[PDB]
Amino acid sequence: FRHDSGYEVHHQKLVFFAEDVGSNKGAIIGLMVGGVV
Amino acid sequence: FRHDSGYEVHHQKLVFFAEDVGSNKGAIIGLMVGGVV
Amino acid sequence: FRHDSGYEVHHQKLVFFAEDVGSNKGAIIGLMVGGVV
Amino acid sequence: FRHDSGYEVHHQKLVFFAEDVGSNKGAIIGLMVGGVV
Amino acid sequence: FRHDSGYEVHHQKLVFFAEDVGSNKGAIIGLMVGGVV
Amino acid sequence: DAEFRHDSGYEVHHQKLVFFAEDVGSNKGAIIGLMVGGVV
Amino acid sequence: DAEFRHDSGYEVHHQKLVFFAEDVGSNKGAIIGLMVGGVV
Amino acid sequence: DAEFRHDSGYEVHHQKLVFFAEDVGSNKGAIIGLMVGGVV
Amino acid sequence: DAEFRHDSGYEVHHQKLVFFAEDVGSNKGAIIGLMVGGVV
Amino acid sequence: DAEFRHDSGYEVHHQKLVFFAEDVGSNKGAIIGLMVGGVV
Repeated sequence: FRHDSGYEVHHQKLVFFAEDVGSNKGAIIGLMVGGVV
Repeated sequence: FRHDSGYEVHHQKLVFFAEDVGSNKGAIIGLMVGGVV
Repeated sequence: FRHDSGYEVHHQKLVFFAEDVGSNKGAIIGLMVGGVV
Repeated sequence: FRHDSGYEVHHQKLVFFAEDVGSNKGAIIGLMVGGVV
Repeated sequence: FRHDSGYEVHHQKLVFFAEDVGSNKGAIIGLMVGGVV
Repeated sequence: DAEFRHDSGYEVHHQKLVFFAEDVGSNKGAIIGLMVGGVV
Repeated sequence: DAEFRHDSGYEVHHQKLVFFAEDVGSNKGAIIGLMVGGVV
Repeated sequence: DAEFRHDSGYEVHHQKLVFFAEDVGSNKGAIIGLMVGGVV
Repeated sequence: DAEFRHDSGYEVHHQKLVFFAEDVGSNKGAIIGLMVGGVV
Repeated sequence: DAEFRHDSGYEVHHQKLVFFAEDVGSNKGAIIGLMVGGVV
């Protein structure tokens, strides 16, 4: 009985919370997985 | 009985909290996974 | 019975909290995983 | 019974708290995992 | 029964707290894991 | 790792409550929104 | 690692409560929003 | 590592409460928002 | 390492409370927001 | 290392409270926001 697995990445938990009450703000990003702008 | 796994990264917990009451702010990022701008 | 795993990184807990009441601030970042700007 | 693991990094706990009431501040960073700017 | 692990870094606890009431401050960093600027 | 959390607003491992109410008296008048184990 | 947290607003390992109420008296009048184990 | 935290607003390992209330008297009048184990 | 923290606002390993209330008297009048183990 | 912290606002290893209240007297009038083990 061998698992025999060269790379294991069992879990990850990522929580992003962004809140903006912001006004009159302009910004170019190319990519935002989670962005508030 | 052998697990036999060359790389193991069992867990990670990442929590990002961003709050902005900010106004009149402009900024270019190329990438923000979690950004408030 | 052998686990036999060359690299082990069992856990990590990262908590980032950013709050900005800030106004009239402009800044270029290329990447912010968690940013408030 | 042998664990047999060449590198072990069992845990880490990182907590970053940034609060800014700051205004009229502009700064270029290239990367901020946790930044307030 | 042998653990047999060449490098062990069992734990670390890092807490960073940054608060800025600061205004009219501009600064370039390239990287801030935790920065307030 | 194993993390066990128990939250109880109120927990009792063991409890005994005894309430005894005797009324010997005619003509009491009362208004009660909620009476538990209550004698007028 | 194993982390155990118990939170209880109120915990009792063991409790005994005894309430005895005797009324010997005619003509009392009362208004009670909530009466538990209560004698008028 | 193993971390154990117990938080209890109120904890009792053991408690005994005895409340005895006797009324010998006619014509008392009362208003009580909450009466527990209470005799008018 | 093992870290044990107990926080209790109020802890009692053992407690005995005895409250005795006797009223011998007609015509008392009272307003009580909360009466526990209370005799008018 | 092992670190043990107990915090209790109030701790009692053992306590006995006895309250005795006798009223022999007609016509007392009172207003009490909270009466515990109290005789009017």
